[PDB]
Amino acid sequence: PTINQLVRKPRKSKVEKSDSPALNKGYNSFKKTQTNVNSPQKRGVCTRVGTMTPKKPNSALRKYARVRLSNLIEVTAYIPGIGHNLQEHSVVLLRGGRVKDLPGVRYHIVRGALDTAGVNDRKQSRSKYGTKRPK
Amino acid sequence: AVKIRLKRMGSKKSPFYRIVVADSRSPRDGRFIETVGTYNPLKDPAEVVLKEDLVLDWLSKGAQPSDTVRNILSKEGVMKKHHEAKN
Amino acid sequence: SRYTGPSWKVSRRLGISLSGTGKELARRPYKPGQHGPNSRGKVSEYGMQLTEKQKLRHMYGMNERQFRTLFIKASKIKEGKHGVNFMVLLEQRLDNVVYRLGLATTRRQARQLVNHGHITVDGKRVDIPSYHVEVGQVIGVREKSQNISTIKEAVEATVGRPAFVSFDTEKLEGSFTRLPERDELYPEIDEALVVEYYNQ
Amino acid sequence: IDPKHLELEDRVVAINRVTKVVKGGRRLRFAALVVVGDKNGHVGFGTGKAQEVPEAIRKAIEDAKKNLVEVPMVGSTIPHEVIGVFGGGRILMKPAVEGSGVAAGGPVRAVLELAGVADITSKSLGSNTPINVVRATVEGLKQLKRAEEVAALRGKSVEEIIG
Amino acid sequence: VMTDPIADFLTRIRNANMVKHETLEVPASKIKRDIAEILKREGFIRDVEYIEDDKQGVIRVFLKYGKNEERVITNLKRISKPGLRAYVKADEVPKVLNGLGIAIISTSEGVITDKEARAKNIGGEVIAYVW
Amino acid sequence: ERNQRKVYQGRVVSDKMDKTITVVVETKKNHPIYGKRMKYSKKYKAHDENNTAKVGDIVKIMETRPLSATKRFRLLEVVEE
RNA sequence: GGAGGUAUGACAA
RNA sequence: GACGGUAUCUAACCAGAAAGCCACGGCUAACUACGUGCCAGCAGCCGCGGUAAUACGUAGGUGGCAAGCGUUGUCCGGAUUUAUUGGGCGUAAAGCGAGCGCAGGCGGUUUCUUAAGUCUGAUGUGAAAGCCCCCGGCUCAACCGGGGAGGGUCAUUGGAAACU
RNA sequence: CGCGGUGCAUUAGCUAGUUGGUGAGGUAACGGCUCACCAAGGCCACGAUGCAUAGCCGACCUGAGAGGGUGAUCGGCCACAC
Ligand SMILES: [K+]
Ligand SMILES: [K+]
Ligand SMILES: [Mg+2]
Ligand SMILES: [Mg+2]
Ligand SMILES: [Mg+2]
Ligand SMILES: [Mg+2]
Ligand SMILES: [Mg+2]
Ligand SMILES: [Mg+2]
Repeated sequence: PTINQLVRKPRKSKVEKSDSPALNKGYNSFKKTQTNVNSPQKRGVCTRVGTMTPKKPNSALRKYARVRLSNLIEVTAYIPGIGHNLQEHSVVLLRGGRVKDLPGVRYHIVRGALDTAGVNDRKQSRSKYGTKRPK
Repeated sequence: AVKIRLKRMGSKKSPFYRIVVADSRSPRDGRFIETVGTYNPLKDPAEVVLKEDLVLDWLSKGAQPSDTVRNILSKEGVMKKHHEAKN
Repeated sequence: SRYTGPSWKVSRRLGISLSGTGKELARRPYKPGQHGPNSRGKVSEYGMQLTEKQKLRHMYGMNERQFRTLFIKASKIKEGKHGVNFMVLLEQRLDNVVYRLGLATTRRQARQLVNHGHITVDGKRVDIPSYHVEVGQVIGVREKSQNISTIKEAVEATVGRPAFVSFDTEKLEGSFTRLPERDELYPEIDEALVVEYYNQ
Repeated sequence: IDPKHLELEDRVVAINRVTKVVKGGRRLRFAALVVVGDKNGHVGFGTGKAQEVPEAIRKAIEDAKKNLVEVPMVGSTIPHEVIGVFGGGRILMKPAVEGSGVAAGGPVRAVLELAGVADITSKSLGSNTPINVVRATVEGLKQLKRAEEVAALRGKSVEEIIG
Repeated sequence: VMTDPIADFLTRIRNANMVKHETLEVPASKIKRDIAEILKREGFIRDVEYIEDDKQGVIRVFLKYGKNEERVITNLKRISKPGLRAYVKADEVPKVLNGLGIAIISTSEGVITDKEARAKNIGGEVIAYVW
Repeated sequence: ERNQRKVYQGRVVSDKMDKTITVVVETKKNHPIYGKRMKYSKKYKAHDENNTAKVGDIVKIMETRPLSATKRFRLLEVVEE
């Protein structure tokens, strides 16, 4: 471009965006608007717990939960690990991160936080999946 | 009132002070016009640094120190010189 | 944090005698573990860099952040060579001073003497093994602690000391007499690899 | 231009396993790029191919010895900034200060360490193909100059030029 | 048209240099005369001569080669394009190739080199580098 | 001797107003990023004492107290009709 | 010698 | 003298009361055994798992950090991936289907003139704290303090005017 | 008062005490600050008006720099007190 062009219209950068828009918003019941807040984790209520079939190179029953967030955005997350204490209406805590198998799951569920029971008999990579030491 | 006082610096339980020219309306640490020395008693005696010319100029222009600063300026001989210059 | 673990294990991973003795490599000069003696495969340049860095911090029992900050403070210097100044600043640590003066058999022993407070600098107690030491100071065993038999054994079992030091046995005081030198340090290390490592 | 009477030592940039295809499947060969030098100014590179890693290495070394070039130096630094282009690989190299060491992560680091340039600031702008980045590197080091040469061309003296 | 005769002059030099021609002819102006004289007395050119014709003074150049083959000039480059003009201070004076080339500057004193400018502690408009 | 209040030189563009005019300065700042020497046609309102100045005429103006809401400047000269 | 025009094939590997 | 019989110093005693987190297919430093058998599960990207898994889970072992470690979320960089520094438009993304022309952008040679741009001397200010340099005190360090340096498409005045 | 610092033109027209003047009043003080009277001017593609967003700054994080992002703690100016 010519410098005249670059003054008549400047370089307008490639607009960016997040891999987790649901975490980057909030809600005040008074004015009832999306409040933009950069929150690492959130709370939600599992509105469904089920299984899904992953993409073609893989084959499995991937455990998901559809969840109703504090900010009233409904979100599909993954239940990592082996086993869960979850049901519909079960309070849950959510963190970010894709699950490359299904597309519609941009989020993960956290273990050891709330009604989510810690994983059972997991001794390695233990902070992850949230289960206390075997003494 | 325009005043010549001392403002607090340094960590807790290890204080230090800067003599300073401050209005009484400003905070303990805030607006100031000029610094004219500094102070700490953390030595076995007290220990002092001063700027005689500027502090005497503000005293002439109408300053009004606090009690401890008056003691310090007495030990450094500035109040006596101001008195003499008024005589 | 401090390392309470084995010495020989570290030394024989790295493939070098840190104590300058040999029995931390003698009879088993291969990395630990049941994949130790068998045919190690190729290794990478990142591996070599990391190994050089780990040699030094395992010598001096140091932490990564201390290491990094000391590297930065050496970088702030312009009057010499970068990694050589880094090694010198490592040498100016009481852990190593006590060792080079022959006042203790190991850097762990030396650190323990320093921290337990059996040592003085210019006649003042110091429980800080990371204490920097400028050329000209006077390290000295605590005049009450000169009676321990451990240090007397360690001092009368002293081989010929380095060139950059001065020391007396009756006084149990010594000091640096130089920057100190580079080549008088362990030439087994390639400081350029640390430089490339932390240039990243 | 002669590798004779020199202590050329080598270093392998990369081995790219590279395939030809036949009715009977795939004919897998190894292609290697090697850079060799004496750490005095004289450096070269070579391409080798073979069904074996060491054979391709040998061939590349023997081709690199036959394609040497000499880089100037100024206290383990190059004289002036330069941009080298060779078909997708742009590299700019700047004269750096002493003690700053090298600023590259291979293959350029290998090329310059073997040529003897201990202190330099470089950057790969374009592609990442080792072959063409190395070729742009040598092209830039060929663009480089010597003060004596330039002053003998211009007629002016060395001090009369640098000022 | 000729919206930049200085750069036309520089590029004509570059083209003749690439084909290894021996001489040039250009519709000249006083700034071209200054630049040609600077190159003459700095070593990038063998010789330069003038021609006075009614429309405009032509200036002819006689280029320089270390041999039949080797070139003294490698490449030139204008910086004040003029779409973005490059004015610089006595500290921001460029140093073409750490002193192995030359920058051509116009200042209150006149058309001079980076040498003279960075010595006198002046600056001005930069109009050409020469590798 | 006392200070000297700011003065500008400019050009007239409208004289349809009594005891006052509009004046244009035409500096040239360099665009902050891309550096190009741009135009910048700042303009002002000047108090004319006598409705002397004519359109498209060069002029000088010195600041002063607000003589109106827009006005901040005082005519000094008339230079080129 | 060369140029311009004149029916279906499971998924993954 | 609230802190406070706290800091601090002395002496007696016990190795005794005081180390875990993540990762180990490649990018990336770090490897085997057993179970499981496209299931369970892993996964930052490439991708692992279908009866011999260094990629799941456990055990052993090792590596990186260490009273912290790992993970998410946010900002920068790498990203020259909005290119002033510092990119491109024949085929990859892109030359409007083509022209007439207001405004603006740019503009042949040259004398004289100005001095808006430009260059430049001096003066002032750019608070302190902070970054940086030299010092010094806290058992060193963080930190704290002193002194200095720098910072403005900054302003007034005074010159040149080669170039616009 | 000069200058400067954010996005949209899928926002192109905006203003009427608004613009200026002669008086008078009014404020610590200048002046449409206010009233009458006279005139119809004034702002804008160098982005007015409108919409959204936001306290600004010293400074902080990053970066080769150019720049980007932020404006917590400390200090300064501003604004607010259901
Ligand atoms: K495993
Ligand atoms: K606000
Ligand atoms: Mg590996
Ligand atoms: Mg895992
Ligand atoms: Mg198995
Ligand atoms: Mg296309
Ligand atoms: Mg300051
Ligand atoms: Mg960058």
